[PDB]
Amino acid sequence: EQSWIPKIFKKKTCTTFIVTLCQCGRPRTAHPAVATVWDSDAHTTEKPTDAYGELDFTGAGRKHSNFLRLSDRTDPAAVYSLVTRTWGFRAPNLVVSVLGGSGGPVLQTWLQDLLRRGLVRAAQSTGAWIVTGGLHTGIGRHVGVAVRDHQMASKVVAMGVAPWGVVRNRDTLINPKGSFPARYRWRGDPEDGVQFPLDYNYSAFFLVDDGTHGCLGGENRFRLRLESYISQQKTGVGGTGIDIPVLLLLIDGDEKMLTRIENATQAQLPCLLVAGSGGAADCLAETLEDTLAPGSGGARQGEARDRIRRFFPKGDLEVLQAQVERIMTRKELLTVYSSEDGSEEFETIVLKALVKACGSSEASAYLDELRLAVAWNR
Amino acid sequence: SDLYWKAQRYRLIREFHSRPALAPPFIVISHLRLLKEAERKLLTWESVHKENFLL
Amino acid sequence: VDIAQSELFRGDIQWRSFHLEASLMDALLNDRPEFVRLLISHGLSLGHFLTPMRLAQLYSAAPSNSLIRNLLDQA
Ligand SMILES: [Ca+2]
Repeated sequence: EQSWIPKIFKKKTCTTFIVTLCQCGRPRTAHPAVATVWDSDAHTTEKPTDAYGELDFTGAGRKHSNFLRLSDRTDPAAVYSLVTRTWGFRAPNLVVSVLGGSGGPVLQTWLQDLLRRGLVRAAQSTGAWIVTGGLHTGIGRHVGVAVRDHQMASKVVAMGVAPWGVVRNRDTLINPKGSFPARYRWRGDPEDGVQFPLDYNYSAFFLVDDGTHGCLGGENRFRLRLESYISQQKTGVGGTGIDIPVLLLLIDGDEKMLTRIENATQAQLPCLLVAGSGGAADCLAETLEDTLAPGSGGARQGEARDRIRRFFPKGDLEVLQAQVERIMTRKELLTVYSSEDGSEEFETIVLKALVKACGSSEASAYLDELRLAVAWNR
Repeated sequence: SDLYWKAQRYRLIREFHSRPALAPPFIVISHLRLLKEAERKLLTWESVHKENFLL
Repeated sequence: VDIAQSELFRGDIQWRSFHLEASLMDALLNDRPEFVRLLISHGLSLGHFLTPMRLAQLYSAAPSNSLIRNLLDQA
């Protein structure tokens, strides 16, 4: 029943060689016979996708996890149609894209409580979507345990997008005829820092293929494209429905995320940053706290924050300061969530963020935020 | 006294729970015959309610 | 505790788990409830903190000839 999936979707291979070791991570010995500066699209070959199917995690699980490997150069419209129609996923009333690195195997207890209590309950109440990294590491793991804790204490549709190549046990997912029965060795004993296992709490998986053996940041283009398309979509029933709000939640991060938020703000997507998250995220929160601070005595405060709120590398570089300046150029879209000594309540914050992002006198544009206000009890 | 009776009600039920099914005149034959994931899920459900109560 | 939280834990000072292990013991031994709650709340890993030697030290702090102290003496 997935005949069109290999056709309407593609997969990327390394193809050419651009150095013993090339930039794609697949060495000279294991390389196509067709073998300067590597190009993700110019030095790749498109082939029909051969990793779609329904994963069934060994042991405890729902025996259903739709995982698909798709090339980076794909329209999000086809992906959304597949999710909504073929996979039977209901049109979301809200899409939350949790973003951040969250360096360290563990996070703050208050931060975890806010994630589990605030985000999951809000998503569960309105039947929202939570799009994170589809890997059992960093923020992706933290949201995974939050969903699992809430689920067993009672569902919530939380999917994950991950680059193709950084996924362990990728050999068992390959079946061109379909992988509807699929066993994953997520509890594999060997451990490595380039391949991470997939969490068992995600309902769907999108494996972004860019012709590399595995790296980071190759899914950012598809992640932003998918978010923007959903934000410009109706909640089913054709045009008779209303728009689907899309919100971005930011915890910690690095230079790569700083481009992500700037791109997302450029894409006209509401953003939400939490105070006390850590480096590269409190910098925006502190800069918001200054707000329209005078240039005299505040121009150098940016570089001061660049060195104290972020790592010394690239801190002296003003490229990140330029990214900061670009971000505040549209500071209306984004907002800060005050911790308030562990408020664990941010449905008001989301409603305030979404209502201020629209800025349209028409009542039609505010229908979606009204429903979320109705869905929650504020 | 009402609290005491309610507390001692469990003792009465436990005593009759393990008693042989037959009457004392016929109880001799009964005497002659006489001679995981779910747990973790339950605890999490309890713990969630505890934090809700505390909050 | 309000003075300590307002001044020491305003966020300006970067703390560490080992920097608070000694203070956590002192609060536990000296019966400081709000402090141990505060110290643990500031991202302190209790599981790696507690050691059998530390636990033995905690039980050694029984107040003088207390009832509990008698039971350890008998034990
Ligand atoms: Ca809207």
